[PDB]
This record gives sequence, structure tokens and C-alpha cells, in this order.
Amino acid sequence: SDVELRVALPDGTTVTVRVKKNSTTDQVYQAIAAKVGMDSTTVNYFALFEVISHSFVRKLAPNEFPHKLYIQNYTSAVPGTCLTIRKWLFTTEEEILLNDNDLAVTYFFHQAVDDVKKGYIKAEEKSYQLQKLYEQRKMVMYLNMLRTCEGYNEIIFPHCACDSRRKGHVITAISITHFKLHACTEEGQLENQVIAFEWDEMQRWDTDEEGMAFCFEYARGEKKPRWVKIFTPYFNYMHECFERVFCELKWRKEEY
Amino acid sequence: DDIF
Repeated sequence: SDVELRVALPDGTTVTVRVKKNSTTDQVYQAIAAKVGMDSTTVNYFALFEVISHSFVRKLAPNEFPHKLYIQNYTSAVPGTCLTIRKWLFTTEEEILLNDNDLAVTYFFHQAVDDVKKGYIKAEEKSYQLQKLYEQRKMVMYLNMLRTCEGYNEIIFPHCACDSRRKGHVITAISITHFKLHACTEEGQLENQVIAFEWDEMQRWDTDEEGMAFCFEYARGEKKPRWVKIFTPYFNYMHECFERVFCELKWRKEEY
Repeated sequence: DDIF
């Protein structure tokens, strides 16, 4: 049938692609990557996401149909589209290897600036020095500095209920270094406690479609393995994050 | 119970 799809890019522009109506996310993604000029190396570093809210975007699963999501969230107004291209990478050294690829650097740079604006990357103490690199468009230098801040390449999920808290919610934060749960109220106001699970402690993990839950079983210190249920509507994205983190850990090619 |  062939239909139109608009997708937002990290530099704040959008691209339009013609695709078959029933294209799945990877087919749309490859059509976009070719159109914007990604090569065989760079294409592995980005993915298709849906804008859920101002503060959260969720990765499209392989069995989704991006045209369905597009039409369903479409209006005559709406600043663009709910589909967006974002980086999909937890290991920051792999992206340092791309400092000589203009496309990658540009996309990494624009998404990082927006991720600072939104609070994901805690860059406050060097806000001025980053701002002058931003002003001079010293993109690699800006990124080389920013990659040393807290929250670079961390996925933060919206607060939700957890079966291992009597009262209150958790905000989960997934990075290459560990899986973190931040305690907060049922409103989403940060309490002040943080549990940090090492990936080595992770025994198994799973989803519960019926119960709308992501589950993980951890073994800590010396105690018996235990299951924790996080009641997030984004259990499939969370599950994809675990799969991706262990993949990047196996293929880690650096001691630092 | 609570891990928190």
C-alpha cells in the first residue's frame, strides 16, 4: 500500500519515509537509517522510540508496527510526531570510538544537550564550562566532558509500584554499571534511599504480561535468591534493557 | 520484607 511516516531525529529535525503499511520497527528503522546516511557501523547505535511524555520515551519492540503508533498519536497540530530516533547504547567507550564519525557525533551531541536540559545527566557543577563548549560547537570536547557525568547512558523509567515496598514507589535506573532503584512517594517525589544491584547478582528476569510487571530474581551477599516485581507498564522495554546490558557486558573490550 |  505504501504510506508516509514522519520520525524526529536527535538534531531536532524530522525525516519522512515511504514504507509498507505493515512494516515492523526494524524495517522502518532501516529505511530511516539509509535515508539519513547512517553507515554499517553507525546504524547499530540507534533505534526507534515512542515519545510517551515530556520526560519519557520508550523503545519500540521488534513486533510493533510504527505506522500504527504514528496514526494513533497523530493530530493536525502536535509538534511533529511520536516516533523518534535515539541512541541505544549503554557502554560509553564504544561511542568514544565514534568521535571521528560526523553523523554519530552530531546525533550524540544533540541528544546529550537535550538530556542535560531534561535533568537526566547531572552536569550542574560544570554547567558553565559545558555551556561554553556548547556555544563554540566543540561537539567532541563537549561529549568527552559530559560522558564523565552521572547519568550518562542511564535509562530512567517513570515511577511505579513495587511489590517489595510496603508504601511508596520506585524509579528504576538502568546503566552498564548497575541496576538502581530510587525510593519515592506514590506521587513521584524522591525520598532519599537508593538500592544498587550489581549485574553479577542478577539470576534471572522475566515479564508478566497479565500482571503488567517486570520481574528479576537477585542473590545478594549470602541470602537465598529472591524475586522482585516492578509494576511498570513498560515491562517489555525494561526486559529489553536487561538483555542489552548483558550483551554489552559480554563483549566489553576494555578494562576501564 | 521490604528491600527498602
